[PDB]
Amino acid sequence: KELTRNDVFSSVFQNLVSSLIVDLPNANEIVRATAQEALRTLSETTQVPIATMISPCKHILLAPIFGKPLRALPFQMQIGNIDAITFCMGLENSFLEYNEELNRLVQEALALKTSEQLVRLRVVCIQLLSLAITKPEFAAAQQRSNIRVKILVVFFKSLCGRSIEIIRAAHGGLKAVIDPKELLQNGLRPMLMNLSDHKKLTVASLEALSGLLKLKVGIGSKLLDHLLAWAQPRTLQQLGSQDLENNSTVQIIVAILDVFHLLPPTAHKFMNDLMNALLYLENNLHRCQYSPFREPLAKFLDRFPDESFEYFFNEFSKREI
Repeated sequence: KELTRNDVFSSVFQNLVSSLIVDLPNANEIVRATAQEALRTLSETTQVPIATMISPCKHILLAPIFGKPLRALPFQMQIGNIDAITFCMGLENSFLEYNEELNRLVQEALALKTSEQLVRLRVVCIQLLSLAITKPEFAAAQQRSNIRVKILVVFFKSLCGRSIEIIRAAHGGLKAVIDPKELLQNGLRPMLMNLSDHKKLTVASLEALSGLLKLKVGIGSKLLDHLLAWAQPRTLQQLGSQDLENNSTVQIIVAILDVFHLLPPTAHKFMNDLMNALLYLENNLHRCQYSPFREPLAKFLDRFPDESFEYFFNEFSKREI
């Protein structure tokens, strides 16, 4: 608590800071998190910035952080190194331009239970790229290298992927970088082609569609057509006794209803038809009190409350609605 000055911060305190820094890129996640938290609390208890404390002895981390390419290093050490990149860059100022080599390295690594480790590496890569392009200090440096368009197209390609977690990571990165129309249309063209397919849309596809629409009203009608195609023939009659919590078709159609939460802000064309379809699903499913389909409609009604309110008010006479 009583440490006062940088010269006092030197010698043994500098040794402690060096120990924390060398322990930062360690493979073990718990060790890395503990080191980060300890560094933050040690900096705050001495009333000096973290970057000021770590700048004098940054070379001990510098020696293995960039000299050894990630490809040669083992996978866990790669995760530790990239997390160290993210944490060190997350401070005020350091590594003005020399991390762009690792930027190309991570781009080429991303372009192509070990599967869980690969997923973790990919999501950390998404986070690293989003943070790197977010801060204007490195954007000003990278403007002439035209890397930002590469970052955007790689983010779009990842958002075209199948794993839901990397979809969420890419959506978060895109949200961060919002605060390119031709590139956006080019990237959404495969999404439009995928949405054109009927009865061939997975839950990850619907989640990606929702993420893209979070950024064209006929898409809603097409989703209604897919809903109807999934809905009539045999599903409701079979699911009368079968549980609805863990049937794949049920999750798919729940996603179909859910992606109607973030439709364009204008008044929805077939809201009447949407709720008639909901009544269809509820009645021929032979369920009266509760149905899982209600909560996808809850937020949809909340976002557009007025017209729904009157449309149910004029239907007050009948009990079912």
